[PDB]
Amino acid sequence: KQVTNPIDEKNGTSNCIVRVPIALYVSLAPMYLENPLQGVMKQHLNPLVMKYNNKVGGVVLGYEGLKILDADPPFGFTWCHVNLYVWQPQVGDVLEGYIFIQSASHIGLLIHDAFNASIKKNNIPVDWTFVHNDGNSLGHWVDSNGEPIDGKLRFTVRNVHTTGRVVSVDGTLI
Amino acid sequence: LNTPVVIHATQLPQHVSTDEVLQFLESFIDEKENIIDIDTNLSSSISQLKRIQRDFKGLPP
Repeated sequence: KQVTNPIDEKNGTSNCIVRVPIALYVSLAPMYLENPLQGVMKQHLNPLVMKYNNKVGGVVLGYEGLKILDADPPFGFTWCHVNLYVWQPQVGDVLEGYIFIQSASHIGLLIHDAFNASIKKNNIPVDWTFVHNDGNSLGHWVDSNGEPIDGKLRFTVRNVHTTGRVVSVDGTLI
Repeated sequence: LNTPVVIHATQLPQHVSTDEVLQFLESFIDEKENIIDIDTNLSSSISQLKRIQRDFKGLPP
C-alpha cells in the first residue's frame, strides 16, 4: 500500500523512511511479568528490526518510545504503544545505490549500503558494455563512452520483492 | 508462534527528514547496543543499521 513517497529537493531521490505510531495488543510471556517492557521488546526487537513487515508494508528500522503503560488500574496479555520507523520503498520510487556485485546480465546494488537492489540486463542502458578481466572473474560493466560503472547508481523502483529473508528491490536504469 | 499481535495505527504515517532519521539511529543503536543487552541476532541487525547511519551521515545537506 502507499503513503506515496515524495521525490524531492536537490537529490531527486524519493524519501522512503516514514515514522509510524502504532498501538499493539501483545501476548506477554509469563517470564516477563513484573517487567513487560523488556518483554514486549522480544515481540519488537529482533522480531521486527531490519525485517520487512506487511501490516506496515516496509522494513522496520527500529522503534522509539515503547510505552507499556497502556494498561494501568495472572495477566497473559497487554496493550502498548510505540513508534516504528519504516523503510517503505514502493514501485515507481527513485532510489540510489552503491555497486555491490556486477556480472554480465544483472547488476547488483546496496541501497544505504544495506538493502538488496538489482537491475536485470534487460533494464541496463544497452549501449553499456560488459568487459571481462584478470579474473576469468573481474568483469565490470563500462558505459558507451567508457568509464567503469561509477560507484553509486540512480534507478527507479520497478518492484519490491517481499519474501522470507532480506527484502529485495528490483530496479531499472531505463 | 501462534498468537498474532494486533497492530493499530494511532496516527497516519509521517515522512521523517534525513536529519531526523540520522538522530533516531544514533539514539536507537546506542540504546540497543547498550549492555543490559539482548543479542539474538539483533547484534547483526544493528551492524546493518550502522551501515545505514553511515550512508546517511554522508548524504548531502
